[PDB]
Amino acid sequence: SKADVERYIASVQGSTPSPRQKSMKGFYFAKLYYEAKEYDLAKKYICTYINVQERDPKAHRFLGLLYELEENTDKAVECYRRSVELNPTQKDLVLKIAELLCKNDVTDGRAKYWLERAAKLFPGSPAIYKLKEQLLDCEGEDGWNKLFDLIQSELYVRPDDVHVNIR
Amino acid sequence: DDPGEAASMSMFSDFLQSFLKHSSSTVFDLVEEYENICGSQVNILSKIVSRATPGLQKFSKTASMLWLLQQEMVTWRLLASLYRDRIQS
Amino acid sequence: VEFPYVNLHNEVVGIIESRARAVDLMTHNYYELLYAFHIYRHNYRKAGTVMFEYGMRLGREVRTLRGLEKQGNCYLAALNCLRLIRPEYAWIVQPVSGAVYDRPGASPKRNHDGECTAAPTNRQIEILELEDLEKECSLARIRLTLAQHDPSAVAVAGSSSAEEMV
Amino acid sequence: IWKISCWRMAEDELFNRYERAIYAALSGNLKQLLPVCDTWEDTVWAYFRVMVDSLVEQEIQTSVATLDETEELPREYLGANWTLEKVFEELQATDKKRVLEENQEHYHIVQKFLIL
Amino acid sequence: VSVINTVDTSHEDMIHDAQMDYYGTRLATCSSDRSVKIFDVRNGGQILIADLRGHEGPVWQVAWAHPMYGNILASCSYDRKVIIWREENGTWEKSHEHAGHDSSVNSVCWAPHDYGLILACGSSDGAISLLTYTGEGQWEVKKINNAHTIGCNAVSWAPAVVPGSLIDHPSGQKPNYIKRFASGGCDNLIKLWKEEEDGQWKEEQKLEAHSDWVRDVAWAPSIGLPTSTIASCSQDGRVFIWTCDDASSNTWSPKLLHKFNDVVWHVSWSITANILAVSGGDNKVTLWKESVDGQWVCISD
Amino acid sequence: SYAGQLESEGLWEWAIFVLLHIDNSGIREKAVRELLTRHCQLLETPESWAKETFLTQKLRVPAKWIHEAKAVRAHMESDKHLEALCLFKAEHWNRCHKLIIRHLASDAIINENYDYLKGFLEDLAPPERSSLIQDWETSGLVYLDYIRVIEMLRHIQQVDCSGNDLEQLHIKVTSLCSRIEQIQCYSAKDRLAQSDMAKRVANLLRVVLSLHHPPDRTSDSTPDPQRVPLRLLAPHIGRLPMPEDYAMDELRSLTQSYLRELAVGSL
Repeated sequence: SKADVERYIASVQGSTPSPRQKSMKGFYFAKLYYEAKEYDLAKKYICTYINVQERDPKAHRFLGLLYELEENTDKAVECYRRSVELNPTQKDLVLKIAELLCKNDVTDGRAKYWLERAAKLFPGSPAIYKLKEQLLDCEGEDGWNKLFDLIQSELYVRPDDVHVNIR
Repeated sequence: DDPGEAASMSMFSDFLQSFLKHSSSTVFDLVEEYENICGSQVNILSKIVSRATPGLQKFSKTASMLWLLQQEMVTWRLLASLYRDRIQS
Repeated sequence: VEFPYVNLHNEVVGIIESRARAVDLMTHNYYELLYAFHIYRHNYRKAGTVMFEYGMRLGREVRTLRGLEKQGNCYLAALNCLRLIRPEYAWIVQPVSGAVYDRPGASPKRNHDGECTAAPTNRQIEILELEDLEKECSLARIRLTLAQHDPSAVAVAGSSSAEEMV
Repeated sequence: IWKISCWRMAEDELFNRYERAIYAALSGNLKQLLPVCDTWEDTVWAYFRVMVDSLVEQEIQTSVATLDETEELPREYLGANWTLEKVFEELQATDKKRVLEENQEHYHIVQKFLIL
Repeated sequence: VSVINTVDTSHEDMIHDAQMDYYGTRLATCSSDRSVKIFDVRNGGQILIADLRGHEGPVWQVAWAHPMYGNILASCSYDRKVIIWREENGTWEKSHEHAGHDSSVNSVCWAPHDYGLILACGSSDGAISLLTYTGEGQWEVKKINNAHTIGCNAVSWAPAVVPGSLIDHPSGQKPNYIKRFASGGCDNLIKLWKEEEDGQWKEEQKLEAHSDWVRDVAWAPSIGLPTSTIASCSQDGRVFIWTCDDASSNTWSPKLLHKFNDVVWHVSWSITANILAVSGGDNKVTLWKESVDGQWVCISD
Repeated sequence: SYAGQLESEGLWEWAIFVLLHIDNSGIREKAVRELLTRHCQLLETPESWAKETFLTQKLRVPAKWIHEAKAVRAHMESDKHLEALCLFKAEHWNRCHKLIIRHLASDAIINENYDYLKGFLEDLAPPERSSLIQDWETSGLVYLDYIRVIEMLRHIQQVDCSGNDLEQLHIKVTSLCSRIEQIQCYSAKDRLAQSDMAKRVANLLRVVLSLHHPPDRTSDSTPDPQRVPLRLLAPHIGRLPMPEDYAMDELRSLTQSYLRELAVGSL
């Protein structure tokens, strides 16, 4: 519970002298508050680690997941974006940035740009098909032409189970 | 004419008699016996190459057959570990 | 000195450095004002770079006894402003001793057709580490030790090399 | 602190290449280990031995909350991304011509694909 | 024969050696005046590069390293020293000094570059030293004590491709470079030497045909030739050629080339191995050629 | 003997033609490489070029060994541009890259000679080549992304470019701050190049953000770089390797926009 995490973090900050060493434990303090659903105490302990380890892609990704669990779309995206800047191997996180942008604004040139970046890391992916479809339905008559060529060219990579043949 | 090229000619029937001893429920025992067959022939070929006078051109195939079956032996060893882990997991 | 340059530290240094590089070294103490300015701001590496340019200019323009005495004591001020720095950063940076500071207000050089013939100024750069200020301090002191024995050598020594000096 | 000391024993040119490699193979210093690995098998081993040691350090430094420790293990080794495919591209970027010729023979090719 | 140029070396005293660099662009000479002198000699011009002083006795041989390691020279002296010298940025300084000998060091010779940067040195105590560059200025030394009785006079390396010694190697392994060298001495012996699998050095073969002190010995470069060949000279005025016709037999045969009226001091192979130069004690050089009959003919009388 | 007769009167390319009739491969390779290692000049003269084209285009001599020889010659004649080049005429990019990053990059940045440094870096950048270059992403790519960020602003300062391209510019600047952070600076110059690259990037970030925060359509004024939210500047400027007087006027520019965030928060 909260009070067990608080009792552990009190004795573990007692067994720490200097402020920067307390900040260096902040990542683990933040995980324990998240495992109690204390999301602001998690945010508050990960930010007090990040302000002492500015470059850890895991801490930025954990702050992004805490903003996703506070429905704060572009703050989840900014912390995920910063985690991709600090470790570009995260193809999954390039896709998760497209996933949270197309769920915020369909007109956003960043949504379309991060989908571009996700497709160029995962071709032949039905999750990337539907993230294109959700933009192209909103591009109107100019959308419909691109949607026909998409449907043909990605069915040519996977014949679909139902949806794309009906569409 | 090389001795090595004459000495490894059983293994085409020895691997068959080892396959006809096992099943998919003893499919690692099969590869551990394949390492014992290749390691036995590596032992035989080493115990010929270690007895060749240096520079006798004929033993070129004996040395290539030794290294080929030594790399085969350790490739059966590799298979016997990684495909056991991947099935247990 | 004490705090009159909020937003403005980039201008005050450029104003004093351009004024210093235009004027006579024996008429206005601008290099010592700029040294004191950088020292008050704990910018010991800029203070030492300014004092080393001053000692280099003094031997190359000002062939007098007091010009050799300021060369030695300004090289000393530069050297001790490197001894106050970690060996990670304890070095000075200069154009090579033959590259041209074309002095402020000089008309740019031309062809006979009247173009500004700005040749590509390849910045070949002298780097001097802590030993090299011990070396030119030792030689400036010895230019002065010769001047404090032979008053005629003063007309030469201020920009002499080590083997000339031997 | 012992690995930080063993890494420091790997990087002064006054230590023997083999003593630098001994302490490197126990402290993650691939960069001082590859200077002794003079077969294909030694070169695959150098990558895999340090990949395990680096991933072990990443799980330990995520799970074991130490105190008072004021020195780092090098960010070239703590910040190391690893994959199996990557190791078998780095084994084709090497200058060691022997490894580039052995990484074209039939069983060494099978060994790459069975590991993948 | 035709002269290209005539160097005045400014040496005040007897020259003991004169060796060019691998390209024939520079010359090194050494003397009883304790100096080694380096010259540019390009196109029949001549210029002093250095007067290298820093031996304390007469200098008895010089040797250039292979240019794969950069501009490096070795020299050996009466004072028991071997000095290694290097050009960096265009100035020459001492890059090593080895005093580990119990008398005068009479000869020096570099290994083939294929073995690494290794020097061999022969001494008047009877020993030989080997100096291996380990990296970033350091040198391993190995000392073969008592390598000759009475004293060691000359050292010369075997070329890194021993003829025939490749036929059993399947396509894609490295050559196992069997490091060897020859040495002559005041025991009347030539001896062949090899590195074994522990890195220790061993007397592989003896060669016995001179009736007096062996002055010098030189191994032939294995360019085009399928045999292994050595020349050696003596205090009884002989020169012997030695062939080894099968590298698996290790069996050497002595062929008398000539017998002069006085001492022979030095033997020097052409870079194409097809010609031998021979330094006679009447101050002369003679030049010698192998025929298609395998007979040795003079080309300077 | 005939190959030596051909070397002696200077027909060394025909000494190779004779030595190429050696049936023994191990002697044939050594004899040809050893002879090439003497005769290949650093001056790629009409006569050297005629012999090199004869050897490669008639005799099929592998050109690797002509430049192996020119590299052993470039070691003896000390030219480390022709050594690095002739060792790349043997193989790999890395020798040009690790020369550039130590001996050209820092002076070229200090001279604002970006368009020259780019002329090397975009020939090294292609994925056929950069995938073979050690330490590329923390060195050559950092200098090159800095130049291409300056080029894309040099262009947006001249044309009606879109929000999609300013999104790209902000992403390219944000990708660069925590990478100037990571440059292998060796010399007295490299630390200066890195820190005015950082000073330039801190102020590129301001101009890029005031184009993301233009004013409402009631005054036809130019877009203020001091109106930029502190909330988007400080998390990226707090990684830039800048001297303490450069960081002081940056911190004063950040208190200036913070005071505008407070005054336009009391109305």
